[PDB]
Amino acid sequence: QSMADVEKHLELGKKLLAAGQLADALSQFHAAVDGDPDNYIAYYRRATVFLAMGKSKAALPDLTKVIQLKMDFTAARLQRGHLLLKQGKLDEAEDDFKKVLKSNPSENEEKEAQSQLIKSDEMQRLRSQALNAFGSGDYTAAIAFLDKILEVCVWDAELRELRAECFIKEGEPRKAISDLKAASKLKNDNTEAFYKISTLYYQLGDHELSLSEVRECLKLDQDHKRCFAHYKQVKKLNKLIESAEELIRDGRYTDATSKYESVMKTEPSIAEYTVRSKERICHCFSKDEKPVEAIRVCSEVLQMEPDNVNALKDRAEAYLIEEMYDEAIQDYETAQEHNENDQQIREGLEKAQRLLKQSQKRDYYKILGVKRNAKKQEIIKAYRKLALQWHPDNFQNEEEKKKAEKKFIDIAAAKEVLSDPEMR
Repeated sequence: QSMADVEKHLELGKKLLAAGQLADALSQFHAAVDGDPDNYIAYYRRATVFLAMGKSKAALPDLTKVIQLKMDFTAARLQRGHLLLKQGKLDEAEDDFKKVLKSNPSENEEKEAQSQLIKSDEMQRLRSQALNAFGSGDYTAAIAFLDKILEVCVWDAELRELRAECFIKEGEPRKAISDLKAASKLKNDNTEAFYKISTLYYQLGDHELSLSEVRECLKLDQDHKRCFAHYKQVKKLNKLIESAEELIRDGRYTDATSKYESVMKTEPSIAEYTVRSKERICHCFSKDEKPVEAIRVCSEVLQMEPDNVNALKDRAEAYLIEEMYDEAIQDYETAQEHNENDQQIREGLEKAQRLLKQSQKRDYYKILGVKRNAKKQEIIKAYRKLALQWHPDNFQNEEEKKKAEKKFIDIAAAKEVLSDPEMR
C-alpha cells in the first residue's frame, strides 16, 4: 500500500507554504486531510496556512482536532491559545494557556504562555471598561478603549462591530468601513455582516464596492430577500454612473448629463449622490463650452461644498470663455488653498493672469486693425470713414452721444499712437 498520495500531498504542501504560496499550499493540505482524516500532521499544516492567510474561523476547528488526536503535543494547545486570544475569546484562551503551563510545561513556551495571560488579564478588564462607556453612552471614551483591545485581539469581530458602531454614532461613518469589512472577512459566511458593510459603502457612495459586497451576501444565500433588494438597487445605480463616466470620456456631455439626472432620480434620499452627480454635471457643461449653465451649476455645487476643487476648476475654465478673470483667478486662488502643487491649478493662474494683463492694456488694432501690423496708409482709409462715422454729430440723443465720444476719443487715439517711433 503506497499511501504516497497522502504523503506527497504533505511534501508538496510544505514546500508550497515555504515558497509563500498559501493558497496552493492549502489546496494541498485539504487533500491530505481528506486523504487521512486520522492523521494529525495534516490538520496541523492546514491550520498553519489558515493562520498565515487571514482566516480565523477556519483554523480553530483544525487546531482542536490536533489536540484531540495527539493529546500530548503541547505547542498546538499553545497555538490554539494564541488564536482564541486573537479571537478575543478570553476565558477559553486562559483555560488553554494554563493547561500548557500545567501539563507539559517547558522551555521557551512557558514564557510565551505566561506573558500572554497578562495581556489576557488586562483584556478581560479592558472589554468591561469598553462595554461600560458604550452602554452609558460615551462613545469617544469607548473608542479609545477598544482601539487598544483590538491590538491584542485583531480577530474579534463582535468588538470591531461595536467599535464601528461607535464611529457611526459619532457621525464618522467612513471610519467604520475598516472594521466592518474585517468583521465580514472574519466570519466568512455571515449573511447580515455583508449587508452591514455594503449598506455602509452605499451610504458613503462607494457604490462600486457596495455592489461587490452584496454579491457576496447573495453568493452565500440566493434567497436573502433583503440582499437581493439592495442588489437590484446598487446594480441599477452603478450601471448608470459607470455608463455616465464612459460618456464623459467620449465627450458626449449632454448624454452624460442626462444619465446623471437619472442617477439622482434613482437614489434621491442620500445627499452624497445628488452632490457628486451635480459636480459631474457642472463638469459636463464646462468641458462642453456651455459656460452660462456651467456657472449656474458649479455655483450650487460650491454652495454645498465651497472647497470642491474640481468644481472650482471647471467653473474657472468657464469664466475664461466669458473672460471673467477676476473671478477665474479668485477660484483658482481658492483651489490653491486646497492643492499646493497640483499642476492643473498652478497652470490655471499662469494662463489666466497672462490673459488678465493683455486684457487690461487696450489694443489699438482693436479699433480696426485690418492687418496685424497693418500698413500706415491702409489704416487711414478706414479711419476716415470711422472718423466720419463715429463723430457725435451723426446722431441726436445725448445718451448715445456720450457713448460715441468714447469711440471717438479712441479712434483718434490710434492715429497719434501708431505713426512714427510708436507701434514698435
